[PDB]
Amino acid sequence: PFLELDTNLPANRVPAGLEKRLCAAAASILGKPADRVNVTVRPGLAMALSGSTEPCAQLSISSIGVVGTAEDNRSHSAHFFEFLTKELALGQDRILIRFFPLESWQIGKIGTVMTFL
Amino acid sequence: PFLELDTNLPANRVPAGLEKRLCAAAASILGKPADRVNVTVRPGLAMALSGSTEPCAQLSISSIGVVGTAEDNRSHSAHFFEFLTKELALGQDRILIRFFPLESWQIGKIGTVMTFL
Amino acid sequence: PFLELDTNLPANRVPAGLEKRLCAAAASILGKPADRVNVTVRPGLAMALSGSTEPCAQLSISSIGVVGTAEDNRSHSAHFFEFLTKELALGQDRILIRFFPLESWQIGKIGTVMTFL
Ligand code: NA
Ligand code: NA
Ligand code: NA
Ligand code: NA
Ligand code: NA
Ligand code: NA
Repeated sequence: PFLELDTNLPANRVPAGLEKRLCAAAASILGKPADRVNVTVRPGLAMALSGSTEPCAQLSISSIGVVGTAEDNRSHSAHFFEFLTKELALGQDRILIRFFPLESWQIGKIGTVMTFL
Repeated sequence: PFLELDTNLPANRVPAGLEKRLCAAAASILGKPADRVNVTVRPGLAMALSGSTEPCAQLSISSIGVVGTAEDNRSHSAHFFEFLTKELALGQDRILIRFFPLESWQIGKIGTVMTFL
Repeated sequence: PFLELDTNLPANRVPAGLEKRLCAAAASILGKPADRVNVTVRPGLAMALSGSTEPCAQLSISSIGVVGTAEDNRSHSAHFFEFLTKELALGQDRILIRFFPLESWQIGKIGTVMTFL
């Protein structure tokens, strides 16, 4: 899975090690191995969420097969909100998530695409 | 709506308050409330646009229902170019926009997805 | 084409001029002019790739017509991995690429969309 987290919290208000802990969290939530989770955190940005510039965060989650239905994205959302509200000390009104299905031909790995791996 | 703005202008050449003013602009252009607009600005990046590294900016706009047609994206583009050229002191050759329709099952909010809200 | 490169290498470990050289590389690989290539590099991020926080990079490539098949994305992947492993001094295990087809109605340019240009 690919997770991208944008936040207006400065880097020194994003707990040390968050990107590693988000791999373990995404593994348990999405049912994929932690060693296939990719996380990118971009702190210190200028952000408004719901029209407001108080601390907030946006997460994007992309994966093959598991982020394409409303019923399973509802479950994934509940778990990622519990992880992020606690780690970032943010209320649930200050986080949004977007889910993006991917296909094997879209993923470049080791100089080829996943269709051939 | 979700707006993401990447620019190679340093933070001190992005006018104070831009992320808030972009919520008001996106509300009027897209016909959605300012308190449902989310803006992320990422300044100080290394960018080439049309092969050139002079100051530039890229905007991505994602929303349900309103960014899926050429005719209405033409109108949205005209208005967002007027806003960004003036705010960022950039010529129209130095900005590009991408539009991305979203569905309700893709948006995680308050620990569920918008399909159930 | 639009290329976005996220990396946990600090800016001073991303060779000067990379964004310009990536325009020339993408032109030859994708068969589009260098003056229609757009590159965004976001260094200094916090990243885990395959569960590990050692130096790494993620590239996203979006274009009309040329990034929609497994067979041609396999070729594009091979060439972009050769360019990035050498430029960033990274092993092939430390880079991933995602490919995203775009349509003309999604691209805002000069205050309109590409459908009308
Ligand atoms: Na993602
Ligand atoms: Na889940
Ligand atoms: Na967007
Ligand atoms: Na409009
Ligand atoms: Na891209
Ligand atoms: Na190629």
